[PDB]
Formats: sequence, C-alpha cells, structure tokens
Amino acid sequence: QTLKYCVHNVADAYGKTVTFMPKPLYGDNGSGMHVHMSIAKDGKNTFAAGLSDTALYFIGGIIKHGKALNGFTNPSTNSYKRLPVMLAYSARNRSASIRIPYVNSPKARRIEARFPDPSANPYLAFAALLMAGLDGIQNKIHPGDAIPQVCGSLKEALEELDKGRAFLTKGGVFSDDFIDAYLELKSEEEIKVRTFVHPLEYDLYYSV
Amino acid sequence: SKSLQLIKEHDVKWIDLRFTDTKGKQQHVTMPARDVDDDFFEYGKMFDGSSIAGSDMILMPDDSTAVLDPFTEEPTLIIVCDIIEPSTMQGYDRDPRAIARRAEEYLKSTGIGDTAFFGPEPEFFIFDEVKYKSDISGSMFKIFSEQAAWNTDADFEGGNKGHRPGVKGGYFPVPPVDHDHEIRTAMCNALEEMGLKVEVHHHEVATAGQNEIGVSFNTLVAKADEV
Repeated sequence: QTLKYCVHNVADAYGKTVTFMPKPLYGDNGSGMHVHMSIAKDGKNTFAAGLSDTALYFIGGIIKHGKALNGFTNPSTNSYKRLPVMLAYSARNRSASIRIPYVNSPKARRIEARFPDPSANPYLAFAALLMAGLDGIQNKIHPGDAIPQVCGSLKEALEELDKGRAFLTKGGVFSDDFIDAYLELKSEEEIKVRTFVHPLEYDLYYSV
Repeated sequence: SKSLQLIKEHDVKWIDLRFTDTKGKQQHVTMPARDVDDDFFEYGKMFDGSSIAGSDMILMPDDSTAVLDPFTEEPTLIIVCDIIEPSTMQGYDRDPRAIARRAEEYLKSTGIGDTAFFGPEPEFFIFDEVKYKSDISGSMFKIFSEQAAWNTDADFEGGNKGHRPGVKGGYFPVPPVDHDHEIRTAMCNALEEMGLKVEVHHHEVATAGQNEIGVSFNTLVAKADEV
C-alpha cells in the first residue's frame, strides 16, 4: 500500500500519472504482481528443485484452489484481459504460472506465483495465497511434476470462489459473511462492466 | 475505311493518335479531323521521339483500332499508331506495339498456331486523394480514402457513415459497405463506349477501394490496345 502511495504521488508531482491495473493496453504487455512466498519456522526456512515436500504441498494447494484464488489475487475484469495462465510449476520454464527463482542460498528458498496482478488488494490477495498454501500443506496435496489453468473471466472466477470458499473459511480466517459481501460487490462490478457496449463491437458488427 | 466511317458517322472533330513508350505509359498527340486523307494513312504524322524515354520518327496510324473517346465533350476519335523509322520505313526496333506484332507473326510462322489469345484481369485501387513526396528533408506517401478500413473514426465532409470494409475483407460487400458500385458502373459504361466487351466488375479483396473489371479476351496486339 505504501508503494502504491509513493508511486502515485511521485507520478503526480511531475504531472504524470501511474496506473496499477494489470492491462491498460491491448497489443502490448500488461502488468503483473508476482508474489514470492517463503514460509519460515523457528528461524529456519520451511521451503528448503531444492524445495522440500512442504513447499510442493504449498504449490499443490495453490494449484488446486487457483480459480478460487483468482477471486482475490485477480479481483479485476482487467486481470482477465491480461490472462502466465497455465497452473503448473517449474524452475526455468517461462510458460508456468508458478516459478521457482534460482536462489543462491538454501535459507532463501521461495516460490513465485505469477498470475496475481497489482489491482489485487494486497491484504486479501496475500491472505488468499497463504490460506490456499496452508490448506494444501495440511491436506498433503501433491502438485504432481514440473492441465488446469487460471480463470479467464471475472464471472467464472467469482463462481469458483463461491463454490470453493471452504478453505478460506477454515479457522475463521475469512468469514462467510465477508465472502458473501465481497462476492456481491464484485458481482455488481462485473455486471456493470459486462453489459456495456464495446467499441470493438462497432469495429466488427456495425455493418452486419 | 473504319476511321473515316466513324468520322462521318459522329462528325468527329479531333483525331487523337496514341502510342506506347517503353515504360508502358500511353502517349497521345491530337490533330484536326479535317487533315485525315489518303496521305495521312500512307505517310502518317512525324514527331521527335528523342525526349521519349527509350530522333525523328513517323507515327503511322492503324485504322483498325479507331474508337470514339467517351470523356471529351468534343467528339474525338482515338487511333492507336505504330512507330516507323524513317530510314528503313519498317516498324521501330524499340516500339512495344511493333514487338507485339513481331511476336504474333513469329507465333503464326513457327506453325505452333495463330492468334494467341490473352485475357488479362488487372485490378486497381480507388482513392479519394493521395499525397507523396521524397526529398532530402523526408518522404511520405499518405493515402486518403473514405472507404478505407483505417478511417473508422475520421471526419468527413458529409459524415462518417461507419459502414466500410475491413482489412482483407472488402471482397464482395453490398453497396452499403462498398462505396464504389456506381463508380464501377460508370467505368464499365465508359469501357463499353470504348468498344470493350466487359464481362464482370466487382470489389476486390483489399480495403481502401480495390476494384476489378474483367473484360473479354482478344489477340496479342488487340488485347494490349484493349488494356
């Protein structure tokens, strides 16, 4: 939140203006908010391609609840104008939504998820990622080996959140009432976006 | 002959002698119709071909291709002429029409056949305006077309009727989308008035006003004159 603060105001100072939405441009690269997760335990690194079984279970939890996570890490109809969509993990491959950077130290082993976008609320997106990882670790969910994909439209992402909120509502981390209110807000938002004429439709169907 | 008959029929006032240079750009010189006689067809006119790209040379008219001009209000008869070297009185070495005649005569002499038939379909572009320059300062070939696919938001004198063909999608649209039906019909009418037996006309694949008008076939030199 501080980073968004500083970037916005420094942009305003020179007369420019920063936007953080994932895809303000078509025909050119969008903007993504990659997230590096690294759980510690009593000062040691739990995630120690060098990843322990617990890190793989975390990745499996991220993979399993990927579309449900898209309701928080991608709470934007822009996010699906940008979609790193393949819900797989690799250490070098550039086509996997989850990547493991080549860390030089065993203490700093971490995973990177590439689907989240800067339009996501930091608190909610981070909590959703952590909760999915905790669910995957607790349930011993094997991710497989280095296929599912993340959502493609906010409507289906909200549907998947409604159908898979269960892991978030574990231990009381997310209240069912909060999820319902958040879903109603995002649903009215998506409905507002969907039912408005697109200029591309004037490009395509004007004469037909 | 033919040209005299057309002159008598339509009270033709001017005779337009046309030939072709090496580059393929048709050239025309006009003359009064009252000078047409036996000596005009046995001697032809004369002109300095030195300034033609590719000295004195004789324009020998071909009366078999006399055809009225449907654009000039004054009735002018168009005659396509050959180029004759005064020294040898034979067809000019570099005259493309003479070369075409030599090719057809070679075809009829080798015994392979006679009267080789060529039917060409050339496509063209229709633009509202066009601009281009190229000097040390810079260069450009800006192109203006009301029906172009890139003018979907432009301002036009009359209005931007947003019906226009998309890129590589201007093939056979109805007149609301293609803005060239009436002009293509006018082209076909002019071609028919010039004796061309047109057979089809339509909008081609390109946007920005590409059209094709396919006309009937003919022999080598006849079809070159027809094109």
